[PDB]
Amino acid sequence: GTTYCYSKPDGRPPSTVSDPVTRLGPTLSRHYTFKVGEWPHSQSHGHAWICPLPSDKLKKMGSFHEVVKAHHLVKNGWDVVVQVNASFAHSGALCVAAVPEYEHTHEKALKWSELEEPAYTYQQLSVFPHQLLNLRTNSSVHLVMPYIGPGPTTNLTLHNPWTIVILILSELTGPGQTVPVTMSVAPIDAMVNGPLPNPE
Amino acid sequence: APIRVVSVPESDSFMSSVPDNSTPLYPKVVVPPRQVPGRFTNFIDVAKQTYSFCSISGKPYFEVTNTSGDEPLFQMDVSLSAAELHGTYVASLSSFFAQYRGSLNFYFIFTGAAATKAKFLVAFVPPHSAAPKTRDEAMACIHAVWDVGLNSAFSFNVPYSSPADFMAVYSAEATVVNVSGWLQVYALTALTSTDIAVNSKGRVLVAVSAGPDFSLRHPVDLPDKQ
Amino acid sequence: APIRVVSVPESDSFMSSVPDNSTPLYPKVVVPPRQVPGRFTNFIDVAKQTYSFCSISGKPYFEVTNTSGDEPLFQMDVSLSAAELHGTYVASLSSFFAQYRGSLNFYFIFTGAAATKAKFLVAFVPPHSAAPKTRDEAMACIHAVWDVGLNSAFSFNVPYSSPADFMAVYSAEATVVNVSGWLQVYALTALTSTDIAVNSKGRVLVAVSAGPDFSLRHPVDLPDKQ
Amino acid sequence: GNSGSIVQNFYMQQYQNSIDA
Amino acid sequence: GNSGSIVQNFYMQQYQNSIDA
Amino acid sequence: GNSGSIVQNFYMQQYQNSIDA
Amino acid sequence: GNSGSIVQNFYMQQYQNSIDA
Amino acid sequence: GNSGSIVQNFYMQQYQNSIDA
Amino acid sequence: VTNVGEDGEPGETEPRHALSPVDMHVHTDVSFLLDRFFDVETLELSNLTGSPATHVLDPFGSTAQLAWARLLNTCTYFFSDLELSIQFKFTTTPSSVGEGFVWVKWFPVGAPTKTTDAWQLEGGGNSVRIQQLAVAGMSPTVVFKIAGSRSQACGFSVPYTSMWRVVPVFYNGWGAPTKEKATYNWLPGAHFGSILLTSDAHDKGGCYLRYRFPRANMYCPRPIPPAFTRPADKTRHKFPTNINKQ
Amino acid sequence: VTNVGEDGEPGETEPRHALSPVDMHVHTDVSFLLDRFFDVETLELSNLTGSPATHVLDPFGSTAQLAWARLLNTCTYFFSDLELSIQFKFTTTPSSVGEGFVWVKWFPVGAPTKTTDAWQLEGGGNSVRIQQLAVAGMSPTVVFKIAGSRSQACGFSVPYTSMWRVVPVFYNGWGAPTKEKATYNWLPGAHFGSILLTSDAHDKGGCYLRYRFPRANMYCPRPIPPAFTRPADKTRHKFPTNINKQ
Ligand SMILES: CC(=O)N[C@H]1[C@H]([C@H](O)[C@H](O)CO)O[C@@](O[C@H]2[C@@H](O)[C@@H](CO)O[C@@H](O[C@H]3[C@H](O)[C@@H](O)[C@@H](O)O[C@@H]3CO)[C@@H]2O)(C(=O)O)C[C@@H]1O
Ligand SMILES: CC(=O)N[C@H]1[C@H]([C@H](O)[C@H](O)CO)O[C@@](O[C@H]2[C@@H](O)[C@@H](CO)O[C@@H](O[C@H]3[C@H](O)[C@@H](O)[C@@H](O)O[C@@H]3CO)[C@@H]2O)(C(=O)O)C[C@@H]1O
Repeated sequence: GTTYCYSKPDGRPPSTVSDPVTRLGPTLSRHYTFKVGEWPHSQSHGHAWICPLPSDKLKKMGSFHEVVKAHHLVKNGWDVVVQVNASFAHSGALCVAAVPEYEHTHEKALKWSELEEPAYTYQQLSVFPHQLLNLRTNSSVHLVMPYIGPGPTTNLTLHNPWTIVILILSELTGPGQTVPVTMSVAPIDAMVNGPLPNPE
Repeated sequence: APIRVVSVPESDSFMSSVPDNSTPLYPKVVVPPRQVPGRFTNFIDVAKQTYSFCSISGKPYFEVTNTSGDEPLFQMDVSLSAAELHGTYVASLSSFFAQYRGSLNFYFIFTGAAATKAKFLVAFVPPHSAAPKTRDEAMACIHAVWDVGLNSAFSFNVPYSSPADFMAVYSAEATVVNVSGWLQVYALTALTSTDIAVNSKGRVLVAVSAGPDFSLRHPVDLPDKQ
Repeated sequence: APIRVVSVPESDSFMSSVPDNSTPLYPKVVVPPRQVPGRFTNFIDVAKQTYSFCSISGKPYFEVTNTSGDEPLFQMDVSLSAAELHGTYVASLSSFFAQYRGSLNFYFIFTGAAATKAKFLVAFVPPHSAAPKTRDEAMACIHAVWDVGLNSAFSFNVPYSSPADFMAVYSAEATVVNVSGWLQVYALTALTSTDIAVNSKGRVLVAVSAGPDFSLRHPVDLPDKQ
Repeated sequence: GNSGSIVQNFYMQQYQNSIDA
Repeated sequence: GNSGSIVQNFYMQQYQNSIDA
Repeated sequence: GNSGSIVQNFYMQQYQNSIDA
Repeated sequence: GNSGSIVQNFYMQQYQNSIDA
Repeated sequence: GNSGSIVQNFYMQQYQNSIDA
Repeated sequence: VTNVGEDGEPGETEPRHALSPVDMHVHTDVSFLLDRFFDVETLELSNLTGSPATHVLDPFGSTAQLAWARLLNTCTYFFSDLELSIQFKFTTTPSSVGEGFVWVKWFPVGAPTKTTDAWQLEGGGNSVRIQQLAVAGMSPTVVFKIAGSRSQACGFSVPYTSMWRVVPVFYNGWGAPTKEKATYNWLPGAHFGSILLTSDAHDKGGCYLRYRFPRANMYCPRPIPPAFTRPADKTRHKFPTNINKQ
Repeated sequence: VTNVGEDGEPGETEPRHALSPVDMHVHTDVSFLLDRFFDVETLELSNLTGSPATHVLDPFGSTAQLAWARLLNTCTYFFSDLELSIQFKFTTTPSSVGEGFVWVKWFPVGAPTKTTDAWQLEGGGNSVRIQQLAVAGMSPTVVFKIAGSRSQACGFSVPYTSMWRVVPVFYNGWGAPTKEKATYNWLPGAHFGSILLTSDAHDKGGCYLRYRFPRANMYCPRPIPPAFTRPADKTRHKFPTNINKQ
């Protein structure tokens, strides 16, 4: 099933640049697929994998990557699909969400990592565009977020608006092994500004 | 020609909630437009169209084991200032007010592995007596049956029952508009599993959405933390 | 019959920008009419329909010699409180405000004698990195080519690129709405001349008009000179 | 939202507050 | 330009200010 | 008789004074 | 009942008091 | 002659001043 | 499964003849909850002379248990105009200030700042110097007296000045190229602008900030902080009220 | 040559999808920038007796770093009406003046001038004499009290009086046949007229001039003075603001 982050993505071009605008064909902003982590039997609830998009992992988008390198700003959504792998003997659930200006991160900003939320948060995480991954029901959370932020577009090198939380609700109960989480980000409606110079 | 005026007794008093506004000193400011998604209008909307996760001994779920019977599994004084609400959205939103009103929807999501199955009697017990202590005691009241393995999740509506046109967002030593009853989940059967050495227990998340007839009133300021 | 009135708390306060006017004490003054030409209405008009002359080491021009290469010839932090703007109209007009907005047009007028010719790469470099230092470095960015001896004058538009709906008329220690980039003219070739003993260098004036989308806002009072 | 007098428009809609596009 | 109240015309256009021909 | 303002009816004809039959 | 001025509605019927259904 | 406000007629033409025949 | 009641039946819950309406939710209207006066802050003045500091209207920090604290924390992005009341309280014997002329000036999102005495009023020796920007002009000045002043306060409305179409009450980014600490959830001009109170009091008094935010616009709901300790198991949270066993 | 972008090409620049509008320029509207109160000047009073001096409303001289200073320097010819606020500050112990009756009179462009005490109020010996022109009549008089006066100020509007259809803020000529120095950029009645403040204070106080110029009309743009020192090469001019690295 497909769940939308506040609204379908707009291919509108930035209300704040008289500067020339390169739109990114899918074939440039292609698709990317990596493993988040291995949800283990010990990690008590309140845990989570922070995936602030896209940075840290931006070095690895090797094409989309490339154009955002030599360009000052970008506006883009995200088709993102988190995929836990587990059998029918495992129990537990997570809740993975897209969060607007998420922050806590102990300033390990724009670096994916792992944390334990304060609780009032995991309790109310669901107050954001999120989906449930319930080990006796499904094995996939699917979301699509639109460009968002104070500016009508930003610098992905300084700001990451979207950030996926992958929260542990009910601990992993079942067979001794771990359950590998995974995620496919692929940029939607990409658009660049100001080419920067040559790396010399 | 000067108008004839009498200076109403309060004249130079302040009052922090005047239905009227102050004098402008920086006119002609046109502001930049905002597309920015998800502008909410009223707080009851997110509270209705949004599930919060309950609070029991610190976790947002309750357990079923391969051993339970009539010992009530989940119990809560129906009051906003109840325990199992403490963590949630709805509850915390209401702190911003004096009176609440309406039904609340509970979402239990059984999350034990598919090799697993179990059943519960979720029941609502009206605020009179001295609280039931066994399934066979609650059964005579409003309840339904949940066979996890028909739906792995279920919704249950805690109704609004009171001479009280409105209820108390700030409960206390038991009054007539202080409580509306008790929510209780009981274990109808126990945990049957393909292999009890792997799956011995199950975790049912329990979430709370705001009721369609739910409403809040009389905004209030915060007292001493406690 | 007297009206019932309450004296709003600020009542006898002054406030220097009241959207309203004071009481007249000398009415019936009819004034003599004025033909007098060039009455301007809004300050942005003269700023748009008018070129100011830049500021580099004290003079309003930059030099090309019969020896230059990639050494950048003209460079400026795109900020109103930038150096090469200091002398100009636009820049000084903006001091009267807090936020600017839009593109600016640059007019380079090559003024070396007709026996003379040369070329430049005027380029605009976006506010990220740490500023380029050679033509072959800037070239990868927004720029055009000016062959003096096709047009003896050329215009170049420094665009508005920012998440910032508005920008800072009063810049400072580098912020995200403090700078919009860098203007740089480089020497594409050098000074070719009929006789290098007479014409060894050339002076390109550089003027600044306000951008068509250019606007200013939030009038401000003057701080300590500095 | 909460502005309820008649004199609330003693000043203009233009002068008083801010204006969107 | 900057006169924005309603009472701004409490006094006449003739009395208040000056008048061109 | 002697009541001459406009605001003389700031209050109602009913509230202000007395009323004959 | 006893509200008799003109300015009695200086404030709205909605803001001033309470409202039945 | 020099009376220029709007409230200049706050009082009546009859009460305020004098009246010719 | 089965739904509408009475039969022991599995998925079958009982009936609910849901309620009527009253109040039409209206109190929970974000625009209404915000259009009133809040006692946000408390600050002291500056002497008419010295080289003083401007103050910043940033009601986005929070931490102080105040209702308006949270609520602004309830949303990701915010926009509303501003409205003030400044009251000036006395901290000594009220008979010390015979005049008590107070200069206030409001500075819009992104205004210049260095101020030193620069205006000189003179007359019969002694002679006062007010601040270089306390003066009246471009940014609104407000001068009021506190000498029997039946309400030692002043007040006014001020527009959304920022250059940001909206204000991020949270920012997963930095506002500067130099990714320093402090520059975290920052992004400049993410506030209402600033003010300067200055007077022959300064000592003899504190102030009383109060904001009213008309035209409130809140984008993206966020988790709403608890505000009270977690009560014990299967119990309520008893509190003192207008009700209660007397 | 070539124009619209991408081809290395000579005269060919790149594209510019120019901006939208917001604010409609409106702040830079000369009529709006000028219709507010400015703290222009500061002067002392005159004793109710003596043979005092009138003061001249000439905001065309400048030199004082004040925004309204420049701006009036921005144009060759000017016309606007006037508006005042006079505040009177205290320069001693405020308990010295029990009464504090202040006489003010406004004089239109080109009025007669010699004044000596000439009005005598008497009653129970002592008896006060006010000024020959402080009196009420033809030119507007304004008398106000400063004795607990919650705002020690007074204020009003005054019309463009000059006999000049417009005022030359600059004059390449003389205003007299006798081409003397002083008579240079002069031309008489190139201002708003004058005022006389007089009172049993005079000592004990200074004043606070404030002008508001409605209906501003500016003819012929002129060079706009810099107002800040020239910064160093290839650098910016860093300043303190409502933004800045904290
Ligand atoms: C913004 C500004 O220019 N501030 C300066 C102030 C103001 O100009 C002044 O307060 C206007 O009221 O003035 C400062 O300089 C004054 C100071 O040096 C005094 C001390 O002698 O003299 C002033 O000029 C006198 C002049 O000497 C007399 O001949 C006569 O013309 O009167 C004037 C003033 O009434 C200086 O302007 C100051 O001291 O604060 C400098 C501030 O930067
Ligand atoms: C404009 C003018 O004429 N100024 C003169 C003032 C005013 O007329 C006077 O203040 C009106 O209130 O008066 C001056 O002359 C007065 C002065 O000589 C005193 C001193 O004795 O006497 C005044 O006349 C007395 C008169 O003596 C009594 O018989 C009685 O009639 O009372 C009057 C006044 O109440 C003179 O008019 C003055 O002294 O200032 C001359 C000014 O030029």
